[PDB]
Amino acid sequence: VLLLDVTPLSLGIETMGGVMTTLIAKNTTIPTKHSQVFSTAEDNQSAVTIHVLQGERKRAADNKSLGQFNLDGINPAPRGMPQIEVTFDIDADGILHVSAKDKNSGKEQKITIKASSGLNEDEIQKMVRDAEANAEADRKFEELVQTRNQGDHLLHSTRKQVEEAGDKLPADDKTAIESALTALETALKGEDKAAIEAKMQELAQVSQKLM
Amino acid sequence: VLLLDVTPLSLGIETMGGVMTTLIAKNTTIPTKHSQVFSTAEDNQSAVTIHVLQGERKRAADNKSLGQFNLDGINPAPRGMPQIEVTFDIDADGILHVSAKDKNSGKEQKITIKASSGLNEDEIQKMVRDAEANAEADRKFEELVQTRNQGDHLLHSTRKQVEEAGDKLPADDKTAIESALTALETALKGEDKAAIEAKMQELAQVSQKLMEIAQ
Amino acid sequence: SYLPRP
Amino acid sequence: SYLPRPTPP
Repeated sequence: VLLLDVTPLSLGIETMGGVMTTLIAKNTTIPTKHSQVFSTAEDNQSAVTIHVLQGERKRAADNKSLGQFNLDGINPAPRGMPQIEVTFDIDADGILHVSAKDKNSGKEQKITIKASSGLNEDEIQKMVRDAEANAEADRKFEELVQTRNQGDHLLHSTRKQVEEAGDKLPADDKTAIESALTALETALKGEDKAAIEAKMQELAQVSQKLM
Repeated sequence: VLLLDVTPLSLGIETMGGVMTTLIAKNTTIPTKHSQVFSTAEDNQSAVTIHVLQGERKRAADNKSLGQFNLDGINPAPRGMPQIEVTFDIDADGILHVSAKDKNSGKEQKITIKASSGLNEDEIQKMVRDAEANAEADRKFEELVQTRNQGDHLLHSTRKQVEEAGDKLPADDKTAIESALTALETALKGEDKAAIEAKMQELAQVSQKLMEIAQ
Repeated sequence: SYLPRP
Repeated sequence: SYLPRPTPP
């Protein structure tokens, strides 16, 4: 064939830390359907937001918003336990259906996005150019967020350790840990990836007893 | 928009040495039209073949052939001087019109290639992946062709010069030039750039009296 | 991957 | 760029 319908830009959702995660790649032929399982970012999270985005940038905020919906009633459980299956389906007339379903509870929610939604031809071409012009920065951003997300998990894992051990932990070891937690928490708010890893390392080096 | 009607693969033509040269890039919205000027590969070439191709590979032979036609009546000229304008026009029905026009002679030829031609959806996905896996090889191929093309031109110009020098070239020089022409031909078939330049050199070293005669 | 936090 | 001639007989 010499012609066909494609979706012109990547389609996906916002994930923890303000990143766009792609479910359907740019220039995929339509109709098409793809699903991927996601989980909760923190312990005891009972509601998630599915924010639908179009574009090629790694910062969710730099892409085009197509709509959003919440899924709630998820049983509060450890981070990573819920299995939320997100499905993007674009039909032959370009209509996008997005659904999310929590596998444990069976709770599901969905939105329908009309074909005319999203960026026009001029904006598409500018999106592709701007993604390319910023590819190194967007990559650094994605690397930064994965480190912040590891760091924030380390902060929460470790805080639950301090409690769990409680009295068993020597006053000296608790104080050094608290103060390494504070430094990491500060580093996490910055945008220097090595600085965060260095503070995670400093924390590991006063946590041997807690470990 | 969440849907755009596009040509799914690059469209272009074959050019000297087995290269695809693109006229319309993959994922271009239809309808669309583009023109580019091409020329002859060899001195006094009187006709060109327009071999229309679909695909992402730099090696013409690994893309999908859509059709071909010839444009004749190119008047004598040194290679690279004729101006042959090729235009690709895809209408809103996906029908591809390709035309070639020789600006000096005014002669023109065209074909119409129907919308269903070319690679199906499965072969399209495979083509994109194949070009990605072969990106670096295809870069080396383009380098190899620029040297093959120089070698081809030297071979042709030397042959023409031997013919018009005829009698005034010593039989010693002719048999040496003959052997080195054959050697260059052999090299030109393989993919070693140094090999080809090396046989071009060996030819130039036996061609000094020819070069004198020709000049 | 993880969904945004609460 | 440059175009090939038609395939000879």
